[PDB]
Amino acid sequence: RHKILHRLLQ
Amino acid sequence: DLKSLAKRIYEAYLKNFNMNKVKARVILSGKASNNPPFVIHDMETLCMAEKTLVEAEVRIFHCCQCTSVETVTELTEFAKAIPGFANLDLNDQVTLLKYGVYEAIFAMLSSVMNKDGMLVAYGNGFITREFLKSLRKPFCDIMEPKFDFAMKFNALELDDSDISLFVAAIICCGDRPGLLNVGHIEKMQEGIVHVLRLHLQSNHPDDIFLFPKLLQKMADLRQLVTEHAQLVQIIKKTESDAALHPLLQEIYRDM
Amino acid sequence: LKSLAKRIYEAYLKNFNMNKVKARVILSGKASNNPPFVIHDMETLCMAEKTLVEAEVRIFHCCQCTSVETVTELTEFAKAIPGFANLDLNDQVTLLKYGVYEAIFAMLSSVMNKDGMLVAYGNGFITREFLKSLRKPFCDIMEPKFDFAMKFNALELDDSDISLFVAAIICCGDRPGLLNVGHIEKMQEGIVHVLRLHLQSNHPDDIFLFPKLLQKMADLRQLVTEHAQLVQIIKKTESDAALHPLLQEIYRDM
Ligand SMILES: CC[C@@H](Oc1cccc(CN(CCCOc2ccc(OC)cc2)c2nc3ccccc3o2)c1)C(=O)O
Ligand SMILES: CC[C@@H](Oc1cccc(CN(CCCOc2ccc(OC)cc2)c2nc3ccccc3o2)c1)C(=O)O
Repeated sequence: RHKILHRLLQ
Repeated sequence: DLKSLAKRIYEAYLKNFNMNKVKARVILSGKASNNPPFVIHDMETLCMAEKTLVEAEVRIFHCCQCTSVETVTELTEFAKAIPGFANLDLNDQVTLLKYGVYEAIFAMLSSVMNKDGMLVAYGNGFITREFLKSLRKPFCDIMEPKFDFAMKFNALELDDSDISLFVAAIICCGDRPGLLNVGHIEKMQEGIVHVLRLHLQSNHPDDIFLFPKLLQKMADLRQLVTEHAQLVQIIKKTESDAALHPLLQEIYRDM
Repeated sequence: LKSLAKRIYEAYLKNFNMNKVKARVILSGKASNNPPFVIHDMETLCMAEKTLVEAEVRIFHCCQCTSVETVTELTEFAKAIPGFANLDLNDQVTLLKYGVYEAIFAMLSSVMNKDGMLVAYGNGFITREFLKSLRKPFCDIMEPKFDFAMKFNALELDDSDISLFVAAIICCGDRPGLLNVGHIEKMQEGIVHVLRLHLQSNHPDDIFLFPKLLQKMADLRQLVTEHAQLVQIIKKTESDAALHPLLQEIYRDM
């Protein structure tokens, strides 16, 4: 899942 | 190859973390090159620095959180500069950093600590280790353990060029749960750790067995985090008044 | 300089958490209060996981811990061997890279008996049978070190002997990549001279002990090589079982 980490690593 | 890797990692570390050991050492046990750092001892000294640069306990718990969130952001950027990290499965990039960040934070947190207290508010504040001990339970148990670890770690006398390489090694760590292509990370770590050794030997000829001493602390950091993780759930459930920035609440869920 | 033995012995007692005396007492020793927790079934392993901090991988990971501690204790032990400080930095590193796992497997014998080995600072005892039991190839980690241990424990060495041996293992001029080879061979001669003189005065009964012992430094070389390969293969076979980066580095190019 991890909505925010996904966001910071794109 | 490894010529760049060390230096590329170091550049990444200088680019993304505004507080570094050199900046922090100057400010600590320095004179007043312009202004020395505002000291926070009594609760009077805390408040008189809450409009200057920003219950009493919960103001601290919230302020800690804020810099953790900034640092996780700096760490996600730092990570994307580690050669090969970008190319990993995004899912893995995320797993590595979830478990990674608070180990990386407590290592780097050592750089602003000395035996008597720690730098806060980007080097403008200095909050005394004694005042933090002073706090009502369980807020007193937050920093002290990180101090204990710091004094041992600062004892190694590392420079930012060393710390950068170590934090990379901490992040790229294929024994985190839930990784898919474990292999591509283990190779990534081998390279980072080889360089870490070679670097320590040429840069600390005085202490040739620094590399082994350092790496046995990767274990102590895991412990320190776990112990932190428990104490955070307890503060989250002790005070309904002091909850957790959703990023931190997300790195913590199931750890 | 008849104290060289004693200085090395002091260094050996100062740096290593477990030694033969501590281990012999705990093994076949009365419950001074409580005897050491036995690990047979997979239930008995788990029962001791959170007690003092998959199934096969828990073992592979746990082993790693004490290896890592011991490398560090060994780098300190090494800096107490007279003349070691003065060696070329580069050589100090080469001697210890090849040295440590030999010194580990020698000292690992001191916690072993025919039935199992002491772990977790003397509080655990994990049965040789349970370790055989493990899924291939994890069963082939410990058994060979047991085989070696039984033969080595047979020599009946005391810690004062073992200290001198481990020093002799470390200061070893036939490691690959040594520069000042000569100044090490001198350093070994001194340590090994003392080792023999010590064995003659301490074990007058067994006057073939010094030669018997020496031919074990060879078996240890083998045992390590065989270990080193088996570990790389488990690291690369199982995505589930990683290797502490220190160990992965002491193994790199060996
Ligand atoms: C929610 C619980 C929280 O715990 C901790 C525990 C330890 C460290 C942190 C993050 N941190 C502490 C500064 C905040 O401390 C004050 C104190 C007083 C103050 O006065 C206004 C302002 C700030 C920090 N500093 C750093 C400097 C360099 C590198 C990394 C650093 O990490 C948070 C967490 O888990 O995130
Ligand atoms: C990954 C491969 C790994 O192989 C080995 C192989 C043999 C020995 C070791 C190191 N060793 C740990 C054995 C117990 O390890 C546990 C600990 C707890 C436990 O409970 C779950 C089970 C096993 C040990 N060295 C000692 C030196 C002196 C005295 C005692 C010692 O003991 C590692 C390596 O290369 O590091």
